[PDB]
Amino acid sequence: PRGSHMDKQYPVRQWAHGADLVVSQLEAQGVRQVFGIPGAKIDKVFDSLLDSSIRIIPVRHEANAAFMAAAVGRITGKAGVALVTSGPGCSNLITGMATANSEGDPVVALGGAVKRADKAKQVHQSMDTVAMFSPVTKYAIEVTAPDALAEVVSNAFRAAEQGRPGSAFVSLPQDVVDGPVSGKVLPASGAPQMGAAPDDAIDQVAKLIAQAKNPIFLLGLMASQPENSKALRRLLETSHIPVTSTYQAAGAVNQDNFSRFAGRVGLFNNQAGDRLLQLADLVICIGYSPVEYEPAMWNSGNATLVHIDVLPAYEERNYTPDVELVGDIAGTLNKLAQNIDHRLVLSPQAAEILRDRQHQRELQLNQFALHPLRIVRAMQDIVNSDVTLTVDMGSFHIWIARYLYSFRARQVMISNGQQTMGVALPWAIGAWLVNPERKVVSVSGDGGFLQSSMELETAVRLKANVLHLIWVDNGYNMVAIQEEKKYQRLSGVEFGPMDFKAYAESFGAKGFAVESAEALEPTLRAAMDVDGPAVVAIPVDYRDNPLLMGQLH
Amino acid sequence: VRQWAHGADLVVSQLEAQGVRQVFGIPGAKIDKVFDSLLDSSIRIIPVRHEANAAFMAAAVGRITGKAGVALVTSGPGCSNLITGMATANSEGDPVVALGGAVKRADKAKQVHQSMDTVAMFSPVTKYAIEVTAPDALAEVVSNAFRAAEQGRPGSAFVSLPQDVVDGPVSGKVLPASPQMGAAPDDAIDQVAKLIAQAKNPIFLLGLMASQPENSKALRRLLETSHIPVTSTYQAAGAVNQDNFSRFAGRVGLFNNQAGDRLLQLADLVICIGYSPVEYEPAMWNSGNATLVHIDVLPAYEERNYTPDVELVGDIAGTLNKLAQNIDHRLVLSPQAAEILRDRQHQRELLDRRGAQLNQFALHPLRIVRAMQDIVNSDVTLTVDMGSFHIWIARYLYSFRARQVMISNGQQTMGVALPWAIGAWLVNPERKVVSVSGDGGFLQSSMELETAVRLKANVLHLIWVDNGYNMVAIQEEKKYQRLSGVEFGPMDFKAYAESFGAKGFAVESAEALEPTLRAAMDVDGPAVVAIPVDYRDNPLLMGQLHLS
Amino acid sequence: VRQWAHGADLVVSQLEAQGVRQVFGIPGAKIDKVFDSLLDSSIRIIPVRHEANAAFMAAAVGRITGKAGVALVTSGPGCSNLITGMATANSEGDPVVALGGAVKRADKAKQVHQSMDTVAMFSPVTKYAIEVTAPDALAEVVSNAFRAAEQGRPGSAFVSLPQDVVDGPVSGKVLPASPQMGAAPDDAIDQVAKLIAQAKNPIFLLGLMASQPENSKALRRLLETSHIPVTSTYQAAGAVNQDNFSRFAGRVGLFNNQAGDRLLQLADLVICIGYSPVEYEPAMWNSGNATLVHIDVLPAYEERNYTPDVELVGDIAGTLNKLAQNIDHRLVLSPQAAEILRDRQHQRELLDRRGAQLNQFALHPLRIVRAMQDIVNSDVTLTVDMGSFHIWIARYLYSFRARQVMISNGQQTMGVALPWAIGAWLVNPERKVVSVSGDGGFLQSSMELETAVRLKANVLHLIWVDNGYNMVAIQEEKKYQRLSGVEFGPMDFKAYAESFGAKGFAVESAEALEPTLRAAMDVDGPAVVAIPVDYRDNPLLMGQLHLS
Ligand SMILES: Cc1ncc(C[n+]2c(/C(O)=C(\F)P(=O)(O)O)sc(CCOP(=O)(O)OP(=O)(O)O)c2C)c(N)n1
Ligand SMILES: Cc1ncc(C[n+]2c(/C(O)=C(\F)P(=O)(O)O)sc(CCOP(=O)(O)OP(=O)(O)O)c2C)c(N)n1
Ligand SMILES: Cc1ncc(C[n+]2c(/C(O)=C(\F)P(=O)(O)O)sc(CCOP(=O)(O)OP(=O)(O)O)c2C)c(N)n1
Ligand SMILES: [Mg+2]
Ligand SMILES: [Mg+2]
Ligand SMILES: [Mg+2]
Ligand SMILES: [Mg+2]
Ligand SMILES: [Mg+2]
Ligand SMILES: [Mg+2]
Ligand SMILES: [Mg+2]
Ligand SMILES: [Mg+2]
Repeated sequence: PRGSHMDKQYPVRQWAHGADLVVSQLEAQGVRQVFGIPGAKIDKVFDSLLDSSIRIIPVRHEANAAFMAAAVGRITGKAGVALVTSGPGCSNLITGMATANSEGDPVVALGGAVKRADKAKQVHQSMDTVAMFSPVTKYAIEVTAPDALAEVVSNAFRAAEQGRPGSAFVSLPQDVVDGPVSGKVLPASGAPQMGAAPDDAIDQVAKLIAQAKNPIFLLGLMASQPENSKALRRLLETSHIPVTSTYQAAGAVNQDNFSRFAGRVGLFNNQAGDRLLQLADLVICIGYSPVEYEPAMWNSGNATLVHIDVLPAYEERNYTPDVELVGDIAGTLNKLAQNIDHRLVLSPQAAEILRDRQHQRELQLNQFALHPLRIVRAMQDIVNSDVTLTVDMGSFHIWIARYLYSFRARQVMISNGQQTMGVALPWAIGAWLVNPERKVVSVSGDGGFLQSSMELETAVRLKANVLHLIWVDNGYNMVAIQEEKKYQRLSGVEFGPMDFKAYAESFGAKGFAVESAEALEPTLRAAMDVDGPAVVAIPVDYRDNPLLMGQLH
Repeated sequence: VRQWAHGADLVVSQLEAQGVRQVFGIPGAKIDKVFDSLLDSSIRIIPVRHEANAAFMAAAVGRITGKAGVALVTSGPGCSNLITGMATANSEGDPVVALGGAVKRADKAKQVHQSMDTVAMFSPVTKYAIEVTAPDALAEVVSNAFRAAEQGRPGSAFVSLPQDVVDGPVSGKVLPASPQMGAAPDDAIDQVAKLIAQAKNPIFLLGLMASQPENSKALRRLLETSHIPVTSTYQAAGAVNQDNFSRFAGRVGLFNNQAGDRLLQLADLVICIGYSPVEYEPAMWNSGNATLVHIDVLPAYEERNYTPDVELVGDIAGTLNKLAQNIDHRLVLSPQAAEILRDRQHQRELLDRRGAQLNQFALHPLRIVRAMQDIVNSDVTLTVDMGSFHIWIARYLYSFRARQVMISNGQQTMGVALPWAIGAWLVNPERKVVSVSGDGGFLQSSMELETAVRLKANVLHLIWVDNGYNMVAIQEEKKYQRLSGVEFGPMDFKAYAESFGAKGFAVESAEALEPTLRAAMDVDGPAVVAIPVDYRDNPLLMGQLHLS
Repeated sequence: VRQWAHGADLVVSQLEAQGVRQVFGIPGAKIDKVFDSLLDSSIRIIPVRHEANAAFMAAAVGRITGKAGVALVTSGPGCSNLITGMATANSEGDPVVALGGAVKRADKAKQVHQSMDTVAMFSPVTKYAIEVTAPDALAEVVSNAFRAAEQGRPGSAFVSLPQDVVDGPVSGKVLPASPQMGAAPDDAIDQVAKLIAQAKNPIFLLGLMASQPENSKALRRLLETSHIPVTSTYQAAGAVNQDNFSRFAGRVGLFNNQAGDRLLQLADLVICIGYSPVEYEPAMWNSGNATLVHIDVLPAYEERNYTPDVELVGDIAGTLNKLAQNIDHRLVLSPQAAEILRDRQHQRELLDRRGAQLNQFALHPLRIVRAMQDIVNSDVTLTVDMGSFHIWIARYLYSFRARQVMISNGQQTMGVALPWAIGAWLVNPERKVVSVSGDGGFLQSSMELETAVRLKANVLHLIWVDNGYNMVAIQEEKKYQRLSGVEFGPMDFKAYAESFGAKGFAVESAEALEPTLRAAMDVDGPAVVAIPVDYRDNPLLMGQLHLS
């Protein structure tokens, strides 16, 4: 019995400090570590964590605690935890929480607050944090009653992890966590046993599949979750309907495990996925929400639209599902699969599109600074199926995204709707903490790098096996391209150079700087063999970038 | 897709697609184009006398049909006058869509008069609140309001319509009405079926969604197959009654001596159907010693005292049907369970107070309750306002044999009865509707008597007249032994009702009660009856309530 | 500092310190302790029949006394029923303090029924909205509400009072009533005095604060010394009238042929007093070719069409007195200025329509306006609701010789007239108050007739009866040439009023209008007169309005 008052594993207790109950609750959630920075208003929670199995990981900027937490969330499926103090401690999380929420990464931030009695006073540091976090979280609440302490924390994890996952924020007044409380821990409740979409609705879609000549699956976030993996593969092998994924579902299906994969859609306007979508007469969306890929960019409207997710569709001018299958995805796809009478025979246009994609991929640039394509090829060599890849935001993101089919990484964190900079390095540290035995490669620009570079100290301190690569152009290039194209002049996109090798070494990490085109691969190969934090500076010639951005939406 | 001349045209066409039969409200310049467009549609315009009542009437339509009732008002005070109505609908789970006018998009930046931030005002009391700032999204936003209102656990939705958007041209199409989820997994149902078999004191706790029309047959199938006892929240008051099910333990929420609470505390297995903790605080009934099963259209809203061991989200009707098909045997009632229900029978026999015609003038509450039971049969809808009478009716709710009873009122809003009845009557005009309120609540919505007369609505409104706010006075009496701001003057309610062109009645004798009510029932149209009441016995009734 | 037994005691003591004479509202359990505590105070309890009207009555008290009127309601619907009232008070600059009950502090976290986020709901329509979460801050928060409401440009304030805070004990003291700023700098005043001397077409634009009682004498001193022409917003409608000042150019805001607008466009110097752009959109009058001077208690709320060349913030009364002392000479009117005012005189002579007794039945609007002017003298307060009659009265506002006129209504809220009058009467009971509304607006607040009868309030309410929402119908007629949702049924308003125990009247003849009104005036207590009106001539009047 979960709600029992006589459970030995989860006893009702007269807690000395609210903080103790909080930490006990976190343990029940299966939290392995917490990221953040302490302060007086929250120090008791940090203190209570000393008496628990949960590991404390001090970061150097709170924003990065949110980033690290998201990486943990995306991989484990259990919410990563950020822990900060009140005022600037909380407000420094807001971008991170927005980044986590938009990508569907489960994150729970516990933020300190002034005492309840000091909230009404015009005192400093009494931010309405709940109001500030609400627009960028699924869940935002302040614990005003000590009795609700365990309840609110449990609800935060539930909001973050269940449904379409997202970030959750909890404000903890100082007097509440320091003062005594009566209550018990709430055991963690898994995903609710939800039903498949209605049978009459499933057979209705099955009929459309048979009568369709260019069907295609559009995969969204929820399609990439583990509990849907087996059901998804079963449906694809039974139907052989082609597939294309959003970047939030980039890892849901690979070309190696499915022949009729049409790549990822979201950035480029000339992907096999897009052509098939425009060509489509029937599009079945799985685990997809319009935010992942604007329907205005791919939905011609000429195709019948089917919606399959754990939530109902949020209808809009370019997204009005003709059929709506709401319920457990795995159960829906399983039922749907049992009603596939025959495998799809591809249309000549459909088959040609997939043929063009493979052939193009099956394809010597000693120019200095390094050509982007040279750097991408070098990255592919060192990043294998035992290596996790994290990608920051910038022009390099587009280059890597363009050749994402040829990367053979275990997992790739690249999806970034908010287009937040500085995410790569913290993502890698978070990813490494989940799988320390494996290596993680992070890549950013010089701009994004310096926004989160302070966590290099955290990496050295953790002995994190992370290799960070920097595409150095000494400017904000992805912005400059747009300015050049629109105004034929630049504004505020140029800055000075740095000795990134010596910079990395001042942290106690291994530094590298590619001073020649021929030294690219040897340097990366060497930096990989380092058992610990390493940074590589890679000068890049972005002169060809305007050609690449023309392939975008 | 069509090139619409006015946004208002697209709005009305969308409403038509939603199956809207009528709209309630009051026009203004900022929204008059929508009113104008309704002239060219099958949709009926029903002018009210106060916007708050448009929301109330809309809720009544929503609760019955399951399709959102529609309120239509102008900007500024037109919108702000809806807020109490919208909050009442939302808390009761009544689907309502309010379309509210707004100043032109260009005048929102100027900060001119009548430019309320209505969306901010409506957000705390609605599922959905939005302003249409892009004409292209006009049809999308309206459809989304109906979906938000009608789907999941239903609620109220608000849409702000700038004048220039509804007046100006727009390109777009109507969105066909669409939600329908499948029953729970077989592996989940067999898991619950196993718990029922191994359980010795099972009990169903019925919440809002268990009372929906689409779940009635499936619910009856499960009760007849399992014979597990039942207790309901007041939001599910009409899901099961004492007369149609033998092991009914009454409704829980108000009284401290209900069979349902005793059975819940006794339970070793509690299956909640369509229930959310907000309907009845788990701190009052959940001992935690029982296995807790959750069946609803949404995942459970977990609380410190509500952590379900099993969680079934999906179609309720399909889930309950399947569950019934896997019940191996009917429940054999435990001695303690049977004793509790036996005690309830004796309790029901004691509350009836066999014989003892109460001769008191002013009329004794129980006398009025008995008189109401006589006139309200299975072909009559009953709507109940808020006050002391609410407690009396709620207590003898087991003995009412009404078609439908609208009484659930978490916000405890007064003045809801009459507008509810007008809304309820409009759904089934051929039938009679009885509304009952106090003198306080009556005058807060009495302006709709003219609307009832205009509609020839077959509504009989009863007034418990004490010339005061009694339900407050009693609480003051027990706490302070003195009254403050609970007394006001008398009125000639007969002439008052007749000034509207409705039939007026006044009970001037205890023996004249039933003849008057019967006479008022035989009126084919609006009729009002004033009933003087002696609330001196109320402290005896309030003692049966939860200290709270 | 004292150890209070109940927070409610401290609240009432604070109210006493604020000089509150009465409170309007309706009690409930969550707030009944404050009602109870008012029994032990000099403060009078005035139960209303709908909370919205408590806010309206409170505003009337505020506008007159300058001290905030007080509304007192319970939680949930008690609070949400105030929102329209509070928005109306705030937009008109009426000081109002609403004390609203709330659930216990412990039940706010549980998310239980009746736990509205009232502060979020009231914020968009108040100067000040706060919930008392710390009992120590109880007296501080109440005082701050009054200060927010009364100081600066006045407005409405809301305070949420959790049940346990007002019921539980508290330690604290009362805060004495405190704001008073000094006149503008001498160097600033001499600067303006210089501009007036060098100007050839100066004009005063009077806004809200110019109409406050404390500024009356100082304003009159400045006008008699300068003889600069004057035009007022409707919020300053009663600051100066045509009868008491020769160079009055009427009120600007509604009509497209006012002397004020012409003089403003002609102006080479515009001195705004107590004015904010919200009162009258600068896009309608500010050509920009004139030097602009700003005199108010706050810095100017600058806008694209309102960037004052000179800015005087401070005590208005002291500023205007000093300014007058530095006017070297009276204005010699320009030929264009004199022509405009001459045109206004001919206009006033044309609107009067010399002779021509209008014999029409139903009664012609101008006939009713003439009849109202006869009965409303300088000892009578006039309150005006919203509708077509509002336009008629507003147009002939120059010919009204009333003590005070409450007509300004930016939100254009209906049903304000009667509650305003009850509130106004309570400040000066020995005097008569006349309220006028339409049949639509009447029934939205008609429930307070019982309250008027209970108070023996000497109020005469007039109803322009057309059995419809006429002001909307006209706009529909011009735009669509057809009507929608603007028609409803008739009523016997005489018997309706009499059912309250008030005096009822019905004008059944054009010749019987004045005798009836005179008879109703002679009634010492509540009286209602129904006046059938022929609005067929209205399109002629609406043509005099700004296209808008
Ligand atoms: C926190 C922040 N600030 C600015 C930006 C702008 N930005 C990018 C972006 O998202 C856009 F420009 P858009 O509005 O078009 O979506 S990408 C980017 C990276 C440039 O610096 P870098 O890291 O050195 O990368 P490269 O020089 O190799 O291109 C910036 C600054 C943002 N995303 N986030
Ligand atoms: C809009 C509004 N205002 C006030 C009330 C307070 N009230 C009742 C109520 O809900 C409580 F007292 P609480 O939440 O604290 O339990 S019930 C009621 C009705 C009294 O007037 P009446 O209609 O004549 O009923 P009786 O005299 O026959 O008892 C009031 C005013 C509220 N609920 N809503
Ligand atoms: C709470 C409420 N509801 C509706 C209205 C609309 N209305 C008027 C109004 O303000 C406009 F039309 P707008 O802002 O667009 O100019 S005036 C009015 C009164 C009509 O009914 P009545 O009282 O009988 O007056 P007459 O028939 O004599 O003209 C209405 C309903 C509103 N202001 N407030
Ligand atoms: Mg949010
Ligand atoms: Mg760069
Ligand atoms: Mg229903
Ligand atoms: Mg909301
Ligand atoms: Mg009563
Ligand atoms: Mg004043
Ligand atoms: Mg505000
Ligand atoms: Mg009218």
